[PDB]
Amino acid sequence: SMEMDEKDFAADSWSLAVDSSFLQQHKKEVMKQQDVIYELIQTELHHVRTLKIMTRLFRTGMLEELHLEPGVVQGLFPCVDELSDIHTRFLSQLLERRRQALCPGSTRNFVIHRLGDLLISQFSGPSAEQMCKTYSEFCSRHSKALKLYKELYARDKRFQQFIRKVTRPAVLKRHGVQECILLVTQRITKYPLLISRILQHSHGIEEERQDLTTALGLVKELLSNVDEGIYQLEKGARLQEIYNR
Amino acid sequence: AIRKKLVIVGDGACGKTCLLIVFSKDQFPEVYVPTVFENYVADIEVDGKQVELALWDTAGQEDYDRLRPLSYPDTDVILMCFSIDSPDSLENIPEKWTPEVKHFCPNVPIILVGNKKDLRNDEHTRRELAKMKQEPVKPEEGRDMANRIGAFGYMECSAKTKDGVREVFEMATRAALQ
Ligand SMILES: CS(=O)(=O)N[C@@H]1CCOc2ccccc21
Repeated sequence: SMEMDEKDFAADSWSLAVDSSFLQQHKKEVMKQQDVIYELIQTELHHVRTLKIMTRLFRTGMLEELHLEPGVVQGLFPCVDELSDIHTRFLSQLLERRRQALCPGSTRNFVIHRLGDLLISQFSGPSAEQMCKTYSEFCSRHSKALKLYKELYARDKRFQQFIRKVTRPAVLKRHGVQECILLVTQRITKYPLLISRILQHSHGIEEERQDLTTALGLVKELLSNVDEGIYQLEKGARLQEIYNR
Repeated sequence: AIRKKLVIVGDGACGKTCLLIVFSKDQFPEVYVPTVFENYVADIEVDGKQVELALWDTAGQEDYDRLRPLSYPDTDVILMCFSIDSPDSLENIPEKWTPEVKHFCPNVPIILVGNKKDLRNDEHTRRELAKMKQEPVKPEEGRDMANRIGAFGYMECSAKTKDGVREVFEMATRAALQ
């Protein structure tokens, strides 16, 4: 992540991120709504950061330092460029909505009143079809990626030294290869939990309650389609095992 | 330190997310309780052994039968949760959660955990349950379920007061080491 966004989302909540004199001007219900919108953006910033660790630290480091056989790095990090493009674009829209809402003279005081339309756009049309196709492919390749990682770590000395070197810093404690893969698979099922809690505190404007209700339905439709399109790939699986599923 | 992996399973109202949040922060948050939990790697020393215990939640995956099992590879210990204020969450343990975990995590110890133990003596909880001819889960009902399902053990905690939370994760670490 970049320092400007890390500092904007360093606090544990929106109520601790804004100035206390700005917080005091708002009703409790608005503060509860803003705290959950802040958590959605903060966790999206971290999710994009997990994808950058996968593309820039691991994938590119392996291509630039190691002599792995072709197709091995793509097997470890399936769809990572596509996932990075999807989430970096979504994060850009969330951060631009926050930035436009800032008070003049402030880089921390804002209220986002219209999140629903942004979520409907993300989870409908071509962007939703791309998320569905990319997660169906990623999640079906998840077990194969973990097994390939385990095999290389157990048998290749230079691979083991590379992993131990780049994961040594304390800031990578939660972000080894296998941990990044599971963080990405679990991201999509966090969205209904966050949207439902934002909706719970967005009844003040009927148009916003309706838009967040529509967004929640689209996200659940996307998840149902992804879940129905998963079949785990396995290295060396024979056709007979597949057609006898 | 040796690396071990813990996964918590249970119904949506079981309190699994709150339990992971309280343990990882060593505090029930006073300003904002997070809606979700990403992951965490806890440094735990139990009975003289140092372990890095990676913690994972299955919240949000309860309705997705093909995504949910992706959380299970290489798990060393399962916490299987129910809420003491919800006898319905205990009924789903033996024939839904148990056969699933036994299939994807063969030979992995399961600790059955009764969450929200502070609600056993809460009058509002007792009144709400009495309308459906129910009462909070009794300690013997939790122990008998853990015995029946082949659990490594039975424990209770309250994420709200922190009581019993540290003990649950230290015992999970011991189970993962066995
Ligand atoms: C079909 S499910 O996703 O809802 N989980 C079930 C519960 C019942 O038993 C088992 C056994 C193995 C694997 C999945 C399951």
